[PDB]
Amino acid sequence: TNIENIGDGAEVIKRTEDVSSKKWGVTQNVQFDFVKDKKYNKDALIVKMQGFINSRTSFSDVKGSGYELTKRMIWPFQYNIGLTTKDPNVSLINYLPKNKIETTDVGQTLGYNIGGNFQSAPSIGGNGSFNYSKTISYTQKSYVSEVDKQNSKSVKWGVKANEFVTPDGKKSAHDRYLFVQSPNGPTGSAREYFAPDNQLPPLVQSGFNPSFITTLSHEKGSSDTSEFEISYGRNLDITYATLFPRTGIYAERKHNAFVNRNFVVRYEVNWKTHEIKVKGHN
Ligand SMILES: [Cl-]
Ligand SMILES: [Cl-]
Repeated sequence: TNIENIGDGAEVIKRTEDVSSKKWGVTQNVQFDFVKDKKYNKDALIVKMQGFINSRTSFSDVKGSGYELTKRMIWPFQYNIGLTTKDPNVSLINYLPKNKIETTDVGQTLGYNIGGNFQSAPSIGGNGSFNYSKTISYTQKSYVSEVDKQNSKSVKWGVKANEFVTPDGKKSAHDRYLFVQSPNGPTGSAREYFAPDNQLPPLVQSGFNPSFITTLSHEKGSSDTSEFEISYGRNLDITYATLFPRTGIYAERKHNAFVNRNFVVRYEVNWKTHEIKVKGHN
């Protein structure tokens, strides 16, 4: 189940890697599909990036005197998915999502026909008019997807915090009092200073399950192997909630406190032997 006939003297060699990190709280479940097609004089690798990026959300006390009633909530303001390469021989010919998509569910399809013909569709609908297709699918309740950077050598997506449903209407990702609440007593736990799990969406509470694609073209001839990095990470904001007994709760946001905390894995493609292997990581 690692080689598939897609029509003609054309087939797809399916390879997959699974690299994880407890430090970064990330898991890369990538699928590297090589496109073998005599009628298309260029190597092509369809990389489908999946896995899990831990929200890394944490509620805790704040050490130091004068802060006994100041609690801290750390959460992911944005998830980061990206793939960059340096080898001159390689170029990114396509990527999904191609444009900014802000619906709760993201479902797109990358199609391929013999003769090097790729086309994308922002829907997982019909209708098998491709020799081979790969699809992305992920939910982002309260978040928005956008292509931060892109060129022939790299692509980088960002799943940003956008708007959240609250007991009292909507609230933006920049609202300083987002997720804060009085804990019903000064003896209340750190967690009680913030919104309960039922009001927190998956991307905040649990984490994010990425699902992205990007095809790489390669010039046949003394360009035997290429390397590229894949980043899965997040940008974290801090939300401090201080209880003034008998008064109320004072909150303050520290936006972009921990940016670019990413887990970068370096891979190598052996175009000739149609094979993949991990060179290293952080
Ligand atoms: Cl698929
Ligand atoms: Cl209050």
